Amino acid sequence: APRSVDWREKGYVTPVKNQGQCGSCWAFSATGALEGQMFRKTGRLISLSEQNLVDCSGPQGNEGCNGGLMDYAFQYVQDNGGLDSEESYPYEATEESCKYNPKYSVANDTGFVDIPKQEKALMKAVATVGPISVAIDAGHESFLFYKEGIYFEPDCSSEDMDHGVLVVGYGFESTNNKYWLVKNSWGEEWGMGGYVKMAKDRRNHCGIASAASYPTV
Ligand SMILES: *C(=[N-])c1nc(N2CCOCC2)nc(N(Cc2cnccn2)C2CCCC2)n1
Repeated sequence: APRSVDWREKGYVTPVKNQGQCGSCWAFSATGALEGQMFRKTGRLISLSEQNLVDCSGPQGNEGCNGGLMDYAFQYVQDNGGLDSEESYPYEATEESCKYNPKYSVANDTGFVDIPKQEKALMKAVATVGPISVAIDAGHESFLFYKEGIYFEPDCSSEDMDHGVLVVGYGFESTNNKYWLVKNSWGEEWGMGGYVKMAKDRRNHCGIASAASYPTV
């Protein structure tokens, strides 16, 4: 694994999105991972529809704005045989009837990989695959009102995750304090342009390696 990685610079990552007042972070984490994998497959970066996932992936166990999981989203795309573009199926921030139309499918997957629950394994995955879906303990106001710098919350749990986000890289700063570069779905005004630097190799801080996965294509 290289000492740092940033898949934004290689064209794998769409702009930061905003889930609004809906428990759909899992859909944004899953679309971000599949956007990366489709880009590596095809060389085309196409924003994918979280609304398609929120409306349609109930059979796989998702609950719309009442939560869900990225692996359930990857399973839906496999079962469905496709996923629409964000342009064809824009985000509404409420669960509505399923409107998937295969004519506008721009992505597919063949299942998913669950990464071993270790930050070394996560680093190898990020370096060899692309952006990776992860779950973190985001349930402290220090995270809600994060602005900049390496996020380190002594009270964070490595087992009690409550938010899904996307690891787009890792690196270190000199101020060797290491971090994961994490894309959130709270809009560009949160954090650093919508990103957070999460402490890396600090005893699986906030559980970032505990439920990491990505779709196969
Ligand atoms: C992301 N917006 C989000 N939202 C929720 N909820 C809780 C259910 O009501 C809606 C808001 N949950 C999650 N979860 C799933 C979760 C949360 N806490 C306990 C167990 N699962 C995250 C999705 C990836 C793993 C955690 N996210």
